Amino acid sequence: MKVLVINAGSSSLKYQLIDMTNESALAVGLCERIGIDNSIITQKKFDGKKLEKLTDLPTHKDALEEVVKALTDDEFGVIKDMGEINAVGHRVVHGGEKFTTSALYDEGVEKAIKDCFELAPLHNPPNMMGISACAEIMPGTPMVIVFDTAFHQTMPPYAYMYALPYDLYEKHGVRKYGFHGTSHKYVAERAALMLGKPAEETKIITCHLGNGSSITAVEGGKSVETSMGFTPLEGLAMGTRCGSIDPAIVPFLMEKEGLTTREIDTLMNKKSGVLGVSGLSNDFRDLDEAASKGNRKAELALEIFAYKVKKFIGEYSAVLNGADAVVFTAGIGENSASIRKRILTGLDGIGIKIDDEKNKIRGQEIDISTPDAKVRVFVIPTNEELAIARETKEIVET
Amino acid sequence: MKVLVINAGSSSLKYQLIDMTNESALAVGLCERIGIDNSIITQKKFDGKKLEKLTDLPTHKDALEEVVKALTDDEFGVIKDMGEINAVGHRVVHGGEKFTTSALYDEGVEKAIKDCFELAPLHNPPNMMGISACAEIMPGTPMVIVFDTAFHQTMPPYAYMYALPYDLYEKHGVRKYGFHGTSHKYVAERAALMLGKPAEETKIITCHLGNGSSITAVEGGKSVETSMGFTPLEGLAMGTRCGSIDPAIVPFLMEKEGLTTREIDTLMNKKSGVLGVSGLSNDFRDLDEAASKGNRKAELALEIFAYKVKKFIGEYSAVLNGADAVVFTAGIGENSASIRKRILTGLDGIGIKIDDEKNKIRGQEIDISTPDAKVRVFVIPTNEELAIARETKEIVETE
Ligand SMILES: Nc1ncnc2c1ncn2[C@@H]1O[C@H](COP(=O)(O)OP(=O)(O)O)[C@@H](O)[C@@H]1O
Ligand SMILES: Nc1ncnc2c1ncn2[C@@H]1O[C@H](COP(=O)(O)OP(=O)(O)O)[C@@H](O)[C@H]1O
Repeated sequence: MKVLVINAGSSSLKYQLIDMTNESALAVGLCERIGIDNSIITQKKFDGKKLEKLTDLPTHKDALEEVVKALTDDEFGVIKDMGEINAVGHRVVHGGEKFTTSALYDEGVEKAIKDCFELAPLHNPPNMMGISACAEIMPGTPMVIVFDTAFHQTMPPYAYMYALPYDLYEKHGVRKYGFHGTSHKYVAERAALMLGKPAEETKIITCHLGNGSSITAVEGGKSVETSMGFTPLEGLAMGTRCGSIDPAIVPFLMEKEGLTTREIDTLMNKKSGVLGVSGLSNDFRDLDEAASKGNRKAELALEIFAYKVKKFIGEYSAVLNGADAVVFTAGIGENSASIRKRILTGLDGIGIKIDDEKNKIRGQEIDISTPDAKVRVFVIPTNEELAIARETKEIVET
Repeated sequence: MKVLVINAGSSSLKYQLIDMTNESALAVGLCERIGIDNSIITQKKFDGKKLEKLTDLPTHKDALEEVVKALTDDEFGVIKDMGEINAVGHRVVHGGEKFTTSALYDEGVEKAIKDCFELAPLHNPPNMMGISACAEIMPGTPMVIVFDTAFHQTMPPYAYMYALPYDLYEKHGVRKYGFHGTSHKYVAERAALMLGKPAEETKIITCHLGNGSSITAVEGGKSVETSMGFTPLEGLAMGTRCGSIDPAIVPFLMEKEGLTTREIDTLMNKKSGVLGVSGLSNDFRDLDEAASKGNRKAELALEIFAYKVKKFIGEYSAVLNGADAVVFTAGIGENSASIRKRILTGLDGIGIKIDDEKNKIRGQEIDISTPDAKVRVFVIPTNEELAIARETKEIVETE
């Protein structure tokens, strides 16, 4: 099979054509300035052959037509007919809640995706401009919609429920949903491999550390617990998010600062995290340097961040009654041996130990734990497009 | 010296006259339905004598007057007159960052307590009513105040700091405070003893499960982290407290129902917890009964509670890098073998096992963990009163 993973944008359209027989990215491209002028489409064939074309792209519908022209090119393409694409994937975050499985996008899925709109204080809704374009260009083609919150639908009631009046979950659907589902599920499957055992007999703690970070407890290959909840705000302190602070602080600030419902929300999701603590930046590579340069704020901010992730490794250690391995992925988890150490140091009491040398290695699936460590600690890079591809396949297959 | 410890609530008043000389508790009482119907005071003497008086108690002032009477009863009492009460130790949950240590009562302390009301709406207000009633019945008696936040004052910056705009820390003093200190500290000392090791060489997980629940990670007899934060709402789910939910739920709920900051606050501190889930009550005993009799809401309520305390045990295990013991105390943790069984089940992976039989034992300091368990699990009754008593004596004695 061959899957085309799409990713709609404001005025762009990223794509990948993956051959699922070897999970090889045959081609990779990106459309830009869609609707705007000076439109361009850039493609890169696996065998080192980039192609650029300056054709105006009025609508993503047209842009998608060019993506096909690029794949079909015999000199810079990788497929003769458009009929070689038997599946298309699209990742969805908000509007995805309440979906236990990846839908095969039919007439009843737009509404479903259009329902979780206002529902939950979610910013940028599902950019459908790039999804509806498939129904046109290639109708007789399977289109799967991957949900970043579906992976956590296996969580038990005593976990996704809040100790709040039951009518809230019943009247507004207030429950813990979780995110980074595709990333968490991908590395999970990977970890099980490196453990040399069936995913069914493995207890893994997956750590997605990026601008928005999230931890998940993976038992027998299913999400049983996750750090985020109703919204991505719950959980670890991250780039600009506050995380799980004292709920009472929310209304407190609103009164002491004469704020609005929207002002407090912005401050927790945009003006907080390491950005608000360091007062310097939300980007970690920057905070890391500032820190080593003697910057108190930055340093403090990094201590909070690592500390919270550490606390979570422990919290999920209980939730899973013993953890076989811990996985670190995403931007921070993959390139920062610095923060990985801050996090993993001082956990030998719970079976965690890391080989400072293997830890230095960057970008590579490696087991940075010591050989005597009771718990393995893997560093697995997340391949999103490939994850969306595996999913679309699983659906189209079954 | 004989100290009188007060623990006032919105309609109750737990008192206890302790004789600091030999440190023996003379009498223990409890006033209920203060301000409501069928007000009632109860007292138990050191020899088992129980008194009960059914009289109207409109204000705490009245209740306290009746306490003096109950304490000076001819046969069921312990003192001949109010004068034998040398000092009064009062409990106060929040003192602000302006008062993080026990101190003699004066207009300054009173001001601070009155201002921290918004930081402890369920407690400070009622605690103040006690200090007040106390100033009206025994104006000539010294009063020392002990704060629930003192014990956690040793938490490191990377723990009491929230990941919010730093100026909010300097501007409104927002940081984690923690509560139930007096309790956490006591049972911690006891855990060291049961371990037969010097406090400075221990790592304990103290769990105070009661109307209000909180867990603390004590390292070397020092509070390093606690479940509650700025106010007593953060942390575990409670009788009527939601605990640490998703902050983003506050603005959402507020807009979805045009709730006001005052309202949403009331919903989080009074309508949530196991009360909100079960839709039945905040009493863990009633919930325990209802659950077993087929009540799902109550069933789920206790499930959610036991699960939350479980995770913290796991959380603070990473904080202490291997805990030496997990200590259970307070209303629930002391008496509910039931709830404890829910919490401790399925933790052998992190080295925790319990002897289901020893776990049935009532209120007694007993180690309910298997002899081979890598982690001890003591069931230690709390003694907030002797603690406050000692504090009171110290402050007053030392001028
Ligand atoms: N035998 C018991 N079984 C179950 N829960 C109990 C029991 N005894 C006490 N509790 C729990 O403790 C709560 C009150 O404890 P706490 O807050 O420490 O106050 P108090 O000073 O009255 O003990 C009760 O609402 C809840 O049921
Ligand atoms: N070498 C590094 N040192 C520190 N932080 C890094 C490093 N590499 C990546 N990061 C983190 O990853 C982020 C990358 O953002 P992005 O590519 O969108 O991925 P993510 O979703 O993981 O954040 C950077 O802002 C930084 O926070």
